[PDB]
Order: sequence, then structure tokens, then C-alpha cells
Amino acid sequence: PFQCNQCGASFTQKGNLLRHIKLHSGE
Amino acid sequence: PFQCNQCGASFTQKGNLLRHIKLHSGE
Amino acid sequence: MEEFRTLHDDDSIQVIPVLPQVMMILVPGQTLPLQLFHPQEVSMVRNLIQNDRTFAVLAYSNVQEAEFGTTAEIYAYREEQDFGIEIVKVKAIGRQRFKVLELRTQSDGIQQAKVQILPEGSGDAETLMDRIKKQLREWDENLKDDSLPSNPIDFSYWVAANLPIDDSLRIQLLKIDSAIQRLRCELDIMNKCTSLCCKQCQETEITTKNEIFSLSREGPMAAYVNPHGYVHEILTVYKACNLNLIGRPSTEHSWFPGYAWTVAQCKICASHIGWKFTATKKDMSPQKFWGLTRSALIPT
Amino acid sequence: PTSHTYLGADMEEFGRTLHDDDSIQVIPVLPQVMMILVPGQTLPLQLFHPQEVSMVRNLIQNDRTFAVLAYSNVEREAEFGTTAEIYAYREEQDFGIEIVKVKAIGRQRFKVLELRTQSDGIQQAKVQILPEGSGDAETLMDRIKKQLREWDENLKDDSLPSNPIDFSYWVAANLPIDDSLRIQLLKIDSAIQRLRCELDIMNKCTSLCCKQCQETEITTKNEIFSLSREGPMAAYVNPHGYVHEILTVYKACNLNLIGRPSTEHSWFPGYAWTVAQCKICASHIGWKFTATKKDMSPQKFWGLTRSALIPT
Ligand SMILES: N#Cc1ccc(N2CCN(Cc3ccc(COc4cccc5c4CN([C@H]4CCC(=O)NC4=O)C5=O)cc3)CC2)c(F)c1
Ligand SMILES: N#Cc1ccc(N2CCN(Cc3ccc(COc4cccc5c4CN([C@H]4CCC(=O)NC4=O)C5=O)cc3)CC2)c(F)c1
Ligand SMILES: [Zn+2]
Ligand SMILES: [Zn+2]
Ligand SMILES: [Zn+2]
Ligand SMILES: [Zn+2]
Repeated sequence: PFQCNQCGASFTQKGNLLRHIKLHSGE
Repeated sequence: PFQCNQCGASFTQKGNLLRHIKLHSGE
Repeated sequence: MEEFRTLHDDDSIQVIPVLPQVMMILVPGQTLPLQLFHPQEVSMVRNLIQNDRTFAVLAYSNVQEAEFGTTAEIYAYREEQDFGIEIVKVKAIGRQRFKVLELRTQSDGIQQAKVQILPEGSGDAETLMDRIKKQLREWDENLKDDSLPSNPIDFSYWVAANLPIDDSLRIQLLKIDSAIQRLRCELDIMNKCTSLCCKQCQETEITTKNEIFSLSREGPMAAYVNPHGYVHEILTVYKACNLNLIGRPSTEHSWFPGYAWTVAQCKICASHIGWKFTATKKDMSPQKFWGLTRSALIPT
Repeated sequence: PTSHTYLGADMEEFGRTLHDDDSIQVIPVLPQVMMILVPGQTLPLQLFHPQEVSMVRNLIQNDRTFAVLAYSNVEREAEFGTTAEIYAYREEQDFGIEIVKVKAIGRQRFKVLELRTQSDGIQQAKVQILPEGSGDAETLMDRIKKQLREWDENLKDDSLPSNPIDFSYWVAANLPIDDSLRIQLLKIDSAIQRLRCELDIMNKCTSLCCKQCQETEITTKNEIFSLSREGPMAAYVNPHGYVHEILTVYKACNLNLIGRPSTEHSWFPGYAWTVAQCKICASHIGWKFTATKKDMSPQKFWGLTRSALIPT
């Protein structure tokens, strides 16, 4: 349900989404 | 009382305050 | 507090004093409270009361300087002293944006800026204002349209002052002279963001736009000065998550009379996010609310 | 796939006589686009910001052309750029957000002389259209096609442009090379020299590693294959506007997949997609494509984003 706007990768928990979004920006 | 000037966070131990302020500075 | 309208003409070039400690992105119409203790700072405010009462707040994009800024007009002033230390407390209002042409420092350390008052391009699209307002009311639900301005220029700046957006977005606007371009960008913002997170880890959603509520006329956001001059722009929301509280509530210097404050910090990185406010009387309807510091959040 | 069926069906199709060489023109710049566009390459775009929708609506009624700058530092650092002409346009609105969907194609290179932003907010660039040199290049073009068959044209037909200038740009658009080297080819005005540098490049490129770690090979030129007429590389736009330049290879290594496949908004119809990431740094590298039926000629493939890969 938590989907990244750049690549489409979906996660069960938002904490996983947030730290994935932070990878698209180097961190 | 080991209070922080920036947010008012009060602490029982000085070292607890010190590592709290360093989270504001170098923020 | 002594209550107190300097309006430089467009494309006019002025030399305005700059409060250095201040590190904010002031929006025209937004109020900025200050508590000053440095002899030089009090000297400056005492001189400013005697002339046109306006100073400049630079909009630093870091790498330090800054290319723009907003003028601030002192409208409330009170002097007192504690520990023989003389403190000046002022309330100023943002009035006009400017391009910085030259920044120079005085012997006292107070900085002087030669600036150009930027023009305020306006336009139409009441349809844009009606849409923004609708989206805004759904976000807060406590908003009073009749408490919102009608002028496109004024409305754009109210929105610009009460939107939970990072400085880098606050700087992008203000840099736009066209009200319409400003309003549009505000819409693009409101339509592309629903959640707020801790800036230092960006791994914790703290609250959502549906939780934002207005406890006063200034709207969902507002600036407050703590007992040491640290200025905080506080976004009030009903509910928040991923926060740890520090200790017992305190009532000293509560910015919201009636409510106690306990510092709140990120569960993952422990960085300050704001304060939880809890009522001290069963009569108050909100009972519990959160005041998040704009400097510690970032939009999705 | 190059037709971009995903962006829309009922799209208006438009094309226009090109600006002459050494001409000085004034062209609006899309500030968001951050690609080194190559003449002939198609650029799909989904615009949501009201300012961009306002400009492109304005552009459809004039020359349908805008400028895509070439940033080396981006902080605007563009000395060169390419023009793009809208050939497909569709107006759309969902979730209370008004959407403009365009398909543009790179037409001409130019040198930037002046960038200024107007009162309306749109940024305009005065450009000087660079000349397109050509000549006899049969030898070079033959040398290139051969090395091309030894990579992907093993099973790929030689349906490539006859014009040296057009060939130089197809090779340029479908070469696994970093930006700083792509801009070099666009800075050459003579087809012949462009074709040469391309050859000297094709012979010196072997592997693709991840950029954030630079310690992990993902695939090899021998894996490159074309599932479209765009050659091995093409640009596709995702449902939130992100344009990705996709290199298709048959097999790749050092990737961890993220979860289960999806079929939504797939850029290669009939295939499903799963996000692919580097096993060492976890940076997004692309997507793995899996057929959804057994009759599918290729069954599983990888579409990597040039943004995440670095040569050798
Ligand atoms: N302002 C504003 C504004 C913002 C966003 C808006 N939205 C409106 C409604 N949303 C519909 C919808 C939701 C969910 C999906 C799932 O697919 C997703 C999701 C997220 C990222 C990616 C993908 C696929 N994918 C690649 C890789 C693989 C492949 O082969 N092809 C691709 O597409 C991605 O990168 C699909 C469509 C979408 C748009 C809007 F209407 C206005
Ligand atoms: N040169 C010089 C010079 C410098 C400083 C001087 N002053 C002298 C007098 N001191 C009075 C005093 C001390 C201690 C308190 C405890 O509360 C504190 C403490 C620290 C930070 C914060 C808070 C509260 N809080 C937020 C929470 C949310 C809310 O609702 N409101 C807020 O304010 C904070 O951020 C209150 C008042 C103050 C210092 C001076 F006399 C000379
Ligand atoms: Zn992602
Ligand atoms: Zn603190
Ligand atoms: Zn945090
Ligand atoms: Zn890697």
C-alpha cells in the first residue's frame, strides 16, 4: 500500500518506504 | 535544572542535556 | 507593549539594517516576535523606533549569503531589564520583498543591506483562490474563509505563511513576483503533499495534513519567541506519531495560555520536533494538541 | 513500446519546418527536464505543475517546440541544449489535478547565449541552432553496424537510418554511456567525427556498474537487446511524471528484487515489473520484467535506468 513515486516499489510499512525514498537521494 | 535554552527540555543529568543540545546544533 | 506604515515604492533602492541572529524566511504579512539582549541589537531597535521602524530579514540559501529578503516593520515594542540586563521585546510584521544588492557589516556587527523593493505582480483566477481555499478547509476544517483575505496578493502570502512547507519551498515562492504564479505553485504544493516527517532521519512520518488545525486567526502556523529569543514557527496538529516525550509537562512561558508543554522528539533519531500541549483544566475542548516546529519537518 | 501506449490512446497527433542553421531563436525552457536529449529521441512527459501545463498549452498553439537544456552542474550550468517538438498531446484530469501528457522529439542542437525569466514566470532561452555537418561515411557506418550485430543485432535486423546524421544520433541515443560523454557527441557538429568518436567508444565499453558504490557490475554490452524500434535505450515516463531512460538487457547480476511483480502502468505491455536494486548499496537500478503469458518470445528481461549505471 506504501508505493514509491519514482519506481513503484511497494512496502507493507511506511518506515520501509521512507528509508527507500531516502536512497533515491543518495542517503 | 540542566534545561535547554532552545526547547525547554529539562534533564536529571547534565550529560543527558549535553547530548540533547548537540542534536539541535549541527542539526 | 507599545503598539504602533512605511511602504517603500516599487523598484526603490533602500539601505535597511539586518538583524543577524534572525535566520528565517519571513513572508509579507507574517508576524515575527523577537527578544533581544545584545547591547547592539537593543541600540538598533531603539534607533528603528525613532525612524521608520523597519528592518530586513535575509532569506539565506546558506553556502555561507542570500539573494533576497523581506522587510519587517516593528509594531509592538516593550523594554525591560533582568539581571541588570536590558531586554527588548518586539513584534514586527513582514511588509515587502527585496533583492539584496550589497551586504555590509557595521563596526557594531549589525549588518546593513542595500536592497531593491521588488514589485508585486497580480492578476485574476478567483477560480484558483476558490480551489486553494476549498483544499485548505478540507485540510484544517477550522478555517474561517471570512478570516482569509480577498486580495490575490494578500491571499497568496497568507497561504505562503501557513503552509507546512520547507524553507527551500518557502524561498521558491517569494521569489515569484506574480501572485498568480505564486498561487499556482501553492496549489501544486497542496496537491503533492499529505504527510510530514523528521528532517534529520526522514524515516518517521509525524503527522498528516488532515491533523492540521487552527487555534487562532494567524492560522494553522505561527511564530513564537521562547524565553531565550529562539524563534519557533509552530504548526499545531491534533494528533502526531513517532514521538517520545521528555519528562513531565511544564507551564512556564506557555505560548498557548491554559496548556502545559512537554518537549517531543523523533523516536528514531531523537531530534526535537516540537511540544505536546495538554490542557490543565477539564473545560478546554482540545485537551491535547501538538505544536510541531516548522524547522524540524519536511514534506513528503 | 516506443509508441508509449501507456500514456494514452486518444492523443492529438501534430511536423514543423525546422529553424535554419546558425539562426538565433528564443525558446521556452522546461526547467524540470534533466536529460541530455538527443535529436530524434522521443521524450514522453506527464505534467502536473500548473505553471508547466500553462506553458505547454501555450506551446501547442505556436511552434510546439521547447528547449531541453544540457546541465553539467545541475546551479544552472548549461552552455548547450536540444530542441523538442510536441507531436502528441493529450489533456487529462484525475484526482482533481489537471494533467497534460505530451510526446516530444528532439530536433536540433543549439548553443545557449542568454537565459532570462519573464514576468509570466516562464524561462526563455535565446538559442543559436548549430549546423549539421555530413559527408561520406559508408565505411564508418558499416564498421558500426558490424560491432552492433556482435552485441544485440545478432538477432536484431539492420533497420537503421541511412542518413549519416540520423545514424550518428540513433547510435548516440542508444549507447550505454555516461552523460558527460553523451554531451561530447552532441558538441560535435560533423556527423563524420561523431560517428568516429562513437566507434572509438563502442570498442572501449564493456561493463555497467552501479554509480553510488562503483564496485558492482550489473550487466555487459553482450546482454543488450532491443524489444522496440528505439534500439536498446528509450525514455518512458511513470504515472507521477518521472522520466526514466531504460536500457533493456537479457540478464543482469548483483541485483535484489523488491517484493512481488506488478502489472500496473507497465512500459512493456504483456510484461510485469519488479523494482531492482543493488545488492551492495541498495540504490535503485531498475526493474525486472517477467512475461505474463508463455507465448511471449522473451520471457524475463531487465530494464535498467541509465541514471543509476556508469560505464565499466
Ligand atoms: N501533482 C500531482 C499528481 C501526482 C500523482 C498523480 N497520480 C494519480 C493516480 N495514480 C494512478 C496510479 C497509481 C499507482 C500506480 C502503480 O504503478 C506505479 C506507482 C508508482 C510509481 C511507478 C509505478 C510504475 N512505474 C514504472 C516501472 C515499471 C514499468 O514497466 N512502467 C512504469 O510505469 C513507476 O515508476 C499506477 C497508477 C498515478 C498518478 C496525479 F494524478 C497527480
Ligand atoms: N544576555 C542575556 C540574557 C539571556 C536570557 C535571559 N532570560 C532571563 C529569564 N529567564 C525566564 C525563564 C527561565 C526559564 C523558563 C523555562 O522554560 C523554558 C526554558 C528554556 C527554553 C524554553 C522554555 C519554554 N519553551 C517553549 C515551550 C512551548 C511553549 O508553549 N512556550 C515556550 O516558550 C522554550 O523553548 C522560562 C522563563 C529566561 C532567560 C536574560 F535575562 C538575559
Ligand atoms: Zn523508489
Ligand atoms: Zn532543546
Ligand atoms: Zn527523525
Ligand atoms: Zn550499488
